[PDB]
Amino acid sequence: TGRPEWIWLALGTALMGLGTLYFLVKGMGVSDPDAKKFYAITTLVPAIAFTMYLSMLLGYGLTMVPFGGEQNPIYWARYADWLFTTPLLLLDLALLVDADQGTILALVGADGIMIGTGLVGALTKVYSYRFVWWAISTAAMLYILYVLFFGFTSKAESMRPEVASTFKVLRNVTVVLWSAYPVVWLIGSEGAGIVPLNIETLLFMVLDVSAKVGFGLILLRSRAIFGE
Amino acid sequence: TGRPEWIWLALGTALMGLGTLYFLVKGMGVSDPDAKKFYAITTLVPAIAFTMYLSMLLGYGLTMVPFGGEQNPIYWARYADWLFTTPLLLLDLALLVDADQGTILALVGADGIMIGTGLVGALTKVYSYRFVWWAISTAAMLYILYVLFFGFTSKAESMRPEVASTFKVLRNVTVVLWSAYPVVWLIGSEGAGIVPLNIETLLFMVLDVSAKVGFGLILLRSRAIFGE
Amino acid sequence: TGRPEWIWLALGTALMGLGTLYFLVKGMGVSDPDAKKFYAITTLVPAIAFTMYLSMLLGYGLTMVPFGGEQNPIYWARYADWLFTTPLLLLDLALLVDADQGTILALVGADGIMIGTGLVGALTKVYSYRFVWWAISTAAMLYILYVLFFGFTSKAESMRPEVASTFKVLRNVTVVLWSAYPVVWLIGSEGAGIVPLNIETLLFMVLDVSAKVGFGLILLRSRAIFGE
Ligand SMILES: CC(C)CCC[C@@H](C)CCC[C@@H](C)CCC[C@@H](C)CCOC[C@@H](COP(=O)([O-])OC[C@H](O)COP(=O)([O-])O)OCC[C@H](C)CCC[C@H](C)CCC[C@H](C)CCCC(C)C
Ligand SMILES: CC(C)CCC[C@@H](C)CCC[C@@H](C)CCC[C@@H](C)CCOC[C@@H](COP(=O)([O-])OC[C@H](O)COP(=O)([O-])O)OCC[C@H](C)CCC[C@H](C)CCC[C@H](C)CCCC(C)C
Ligand SMILES: CC(C)CCC[C@@H](C)CCC[C@@H](C)CCC[C@@H](C)CCOC[C@@H](COP(=O)([O-])OC[C@H](O)COP(=O)([O-])O)OCC[C@H](C)CCC[C@H](C)CCC[C@H](C)CCCC(C)C
Ligand SMILES: CC(C)CCC[C@@H](C)CCC[C@@H](C)CCC[C@@H](C)CCOC[C@@H](COP(=O)(O)O)OCC[C@H](C)CCC[C@H](C)CCC[C@H](C)CCCC(C)C
Ligand SMILES: CC(C)CCC[C@@H](C)CCC[C@@H](C)CCC[C@@H](C)CCOC[C@@H](CO)OCC[C@H](C)CCC[C@H](C)CCC[C@H](C)CCCC(C)C
Ligand SMILES: CC(C)CCC[C@@H](C)CCC[C@@H](C)CCC[C@@H](C)CCOC[C@@H](CO)OCC[C@H](C)CCC[C@H](C)CCC[C@H](C)CCCC(C)C
Ligand SMILES: CC(C)CCC[C@@H](C)CCC[C@@H](C)CCC[C@@H](C)CCOC[C@@H](CO)OCC[C@H](C)CCC[C@H](C)CCC[C@H](C)CCCC(C)C
Ligand SMILES: CCCCCCCCS[C@@H]1O[C@H](CO)[C@@H](O)[C@H](O)[C@H]1O
Ligand SMILES: CCCCCCCCS[C@@H]1O[C@H](CO)[C@@H](O)[C@H](O)[C@H]1O
Ligand SMILES: CCCCCCCCS[C@@H]1O[C@H](CO)[C@@H](O)[C@H](O)[C@H]1O
Repeated sequence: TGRPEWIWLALGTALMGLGTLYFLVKGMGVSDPDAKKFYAITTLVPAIAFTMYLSMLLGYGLTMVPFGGEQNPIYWARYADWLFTTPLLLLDLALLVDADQGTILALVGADGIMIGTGLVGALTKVYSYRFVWWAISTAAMLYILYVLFFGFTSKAESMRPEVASTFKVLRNVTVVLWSAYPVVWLIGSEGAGIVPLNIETLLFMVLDVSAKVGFGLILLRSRAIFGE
Repeated sequence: TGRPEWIWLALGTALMGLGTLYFLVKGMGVSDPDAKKFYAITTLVPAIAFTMYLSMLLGYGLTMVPFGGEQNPIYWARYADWLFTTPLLLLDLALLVDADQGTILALVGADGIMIGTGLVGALTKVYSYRFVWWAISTAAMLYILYVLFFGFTSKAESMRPEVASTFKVLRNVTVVLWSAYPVVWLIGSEGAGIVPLNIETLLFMVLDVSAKVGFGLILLRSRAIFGE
Repeated sequence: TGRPEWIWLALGTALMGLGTLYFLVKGMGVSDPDAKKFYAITTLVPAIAFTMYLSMLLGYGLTMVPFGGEQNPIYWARYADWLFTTPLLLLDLALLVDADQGTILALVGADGIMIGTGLVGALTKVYSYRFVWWAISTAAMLYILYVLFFGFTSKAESMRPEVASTFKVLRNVTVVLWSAYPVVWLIGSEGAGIVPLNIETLLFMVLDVSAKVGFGLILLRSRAIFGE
């Protein structure tokens, strides 16, 4: 069913909307052309998350998928949200470290595959097949995290200390936060229903707010976004 | 029902196809690398609109959405059309004024949110919820128009007189034309059915032709597209 | 029905996965910033094709479309695959010849129209209307092939012999391979069912493997990807 978890959806909606408003206000007085790019990328993340959480709260972002001999509530809007927000987050990191175009395309492509296959897995009717998609999606995520942890760090070391240190924090946060998603998916009602949809939703909400507002706070409050 | 308004859909389809053919022919003899970008962006707009209007005329682009205790005809293809055409129009304006990358991303993102939420609103089954989406979409549009009217104009003033004057005309046309969409939506069968689907369709057709052919005519017939 | 052709879907899935793994391994030791872009673009093509063929094999990528007085199996995942892979292939060619941004946008836009209308045609319930979409899609393809054969070749001649010769081979392969798709569509169960779904699927599989692995082999094994 899709009703008890409504509270986490409303809180999520509220936190994304507030985070968006905050980034918007904070970015009005900025003139630095570089920081300006960071504000545009980072402000869009929670703006999108706001619309997606609201769709889940209202019901539009919820669908029913049969599997395991039953109709299961699946929040497809979670994926529509991630489809656009994760590439943006990747872009933030890429700009901070001045990543090559080829590597950015590789990451965005891997990221689209990660979310796309995750969504296919969420809407798959054959229970067993859902885990095949989960595995492929997780493999794509690991590829991304690998490149971000090893490739970008080396790139970050060529920057001034402020950029390098802020990237390190965002990098660590990213590896931990992102890795948590496939685990929650696996234990929740979408994979092995070890935890109820109610707790599943709360966990994804905490993760999303941390990734779509927390990440942005750390970045936009640092001096690293200023090119100088 | 979806039959009486067929005439506006056929006229729309014909006007978009002709506008596409015209821009195509007109752009063949162009060598200026800058003008060339304007032709590619501007010619794609009605080409896309052509396929979308044709889908609406044939029926593919029409769906039924229950709300208000009835099954209502909703032309989702109108939105699929706008999803790709509005960002292109924004790109035309951006190139004309040499807008920063961060501002272009902000606009395109706001634009995707505008159309995306508008579509969610059009497919929402709870009558009352439809207006919440309309409001969010309108807020995103106002953000875009604000940046285009104030931000781009200042940017346009740094260009030669021909570019500045052509931008001013396109700017004024854009603010007036775009603002008309949420009003038509609000009075039509998608919001408060004050006007029938028949007139609703005709109004959107006039607006679309003006925006996807009229805008292009003003731009491609001006010398502003030449960088020199 | 969607069962006998399963073998071509499994072979396709296997070949795309292997081609992806091969490109991945082959690209690990590359440092040339230019070649690196080619590897990212080219490796993503079969990675995407892998997920799409797997969805068709598992059943997710298969839908039923009524027309001709019957429910017909339609592999929509074929189109979802092409939607992302063809623009990438176009990008490979564009980078090899250093095509202008306006021409790249024109091609990608024409390409999205080509696949999008092809998909609309595949999901159209009115038999006769399916061919209208096929014609529009084919017209867009011809536009693309025209620009690739005449426009890019001239651009390729300004490059060193290795780039020019490799482009010529990729160009010829592209014109022949791509042109084959609308023909297979036309003779298969999606258009005039002259050939059964079983052979239709096998033919598209041979074409896809040739285009998503064969094309990449020719490119990534050449010295043309090195800018120097
Ligand atoms: C069933 C399977 C067949 C299907 C697979 C599932 C699949 C869907 C999931 C995988 C995701 C996949 C789609 C991703 C596509 C990636 C592709 C586009 C990549 C193209 O490649 C782009 C480069 C970017 O490199 P750069 O950053 O520009 O480096 C520059 C220079 O080296 C300096 O670096 P410095 O800063 O550190 O000093 O990838 C980075 C280069 C790295 C240096 C090398 C990385 C190597 C990889 C981590 C190992 C790859 C795995 C192996 C082939 C085998 C394992 C298979 C697994 C299925 C068990
Ligand atoms: C319920 C709500 C929480 C949810 C909100 C609904 C939401 C879905 C709709 C809003 C759309 C939103 C998604 C848009 C995202 C925008 C974000 C990406 C922007 C990032 O920011 C990008 C910059 C681009 O700036 P620049 O052009 O490069 O300027 C350079 C220099 O200043 C010279 O300029 P010159 O040429 O004129 O001289 O935005 C331009 C900077 C401008 C100068 C300043 C603009 C300020 C705004 C107009 C005011 C913003 C509104 C306020 C926060 C509060 C109102 C809230 C409303 C809900 C009532
Ligand atoms: C029912 C109909 C109304 C609907 C139509 C169906 C439609 C959906 C299918 C068509 C696809 C359409 C959407 C494509 C949009 C294209 C548009 C964005 C193009 C904008 O234009 C971009 C340019 C790119 O040019 P460049 O490469 O940068 O060249 C630079 C310089 O010239 C040096 O060149 P060098 O290297 O060779 O030396 O297009 C290349 C310029 C070329 C040089 C000139 C090409 C001309 C065309 C081949 C002819 C166009 C056709 C005619 C208008 C009429 C036929 C209509 C048909 C329906 C029968
Ligand atoms: C939807 C589809 C239908 C619409 C397609 C659009 C198309 C009709 C218009 C194409 C227009 C452009 C060529 C515009 C003119 C450009 C001018 C500079 C003139 C040059 O035109 C020469 C070449 C292109 O070379 P360049 O552009 O690099 O120079 O045309 C290439 C000419 C080629 C060689 C001929 C065209 C071949 C057609 C496909 C076959 C026609 C049938 C023949 C009668 C059969 C011949 C076979 C015999 C051997 C049995
Ligand atoms: C240059 C680079 C930036 C490009 C990198 C390519 C990278 C984006 C690709 C990841 C690809 C893919 C593995 C993920 C897509 C799977 C998706 C088709 C499945 C959706 O499920 C559709 C079902 C649901 O009932 O209906 C079936 C209904 C219809 C018959 C299906 C029609 C589907 C269309 C093809 C739309 C697909 C939507 C994509 C998810 C949007 C990607 C946006 C991107 C720009 C971030
Ligand atoms: C770098 C920048 C250019 C990026 C900027 C990000 C900006 C594009 C985002 C706007 C985001 C969003 C608010 C709008 C999307 C809402 C959409 C999910 C709702 C569609 O409704 C789907 C329902 C209909 O029955 O079915 C449910 C069916 C399936 C279960 C749903 C699967 C949906 C997929 C996630 C596809 C979404 C399609 C997008 C509309 C395409 C955007 C293209 C863009 C490149 C212009
Ligand atoms: C700068 C440049 C790169 C941009 C160039 C623009 C170029 C991409 C556009 C080609 C446009 C168009 C002709 C093709 C789209 C047709 C598509 C809407 C039809 C899908 O059919 C949807 C039906 C199926 O049951 O459901 C109806 C269900 C819902 C009510 C429909 C909501 C649909 C959304 C609008 C999503 C459309 C998905 C696109 C196919 C994705 C394009 C990705 C691109 C980045 C490669
Ligand atoms: C007597 C046996 C009756 C079996 C009926 C089952 C038809 C199942 S289709 C199934 O749909 C999912 C969601 O679309 C895809 O994820 C799967 O891959 C695909 O296989
Ligand atoms: C006795 C009461 C029975 C109520 C049944 C109503 C289920 C309504 S779902 C509804 O679907 C729309 C379109 O998907 C979304 O836009 C809305 O937000 C969502 O709420
Ligand atoms: C007595 C006559 C009853 C006729 C019922 C037919 C309704 C057909 S809708 C049809 O759906 C397709 C797929 O969506 C679109 O491709 C077509 O363009 C559109 O026309």
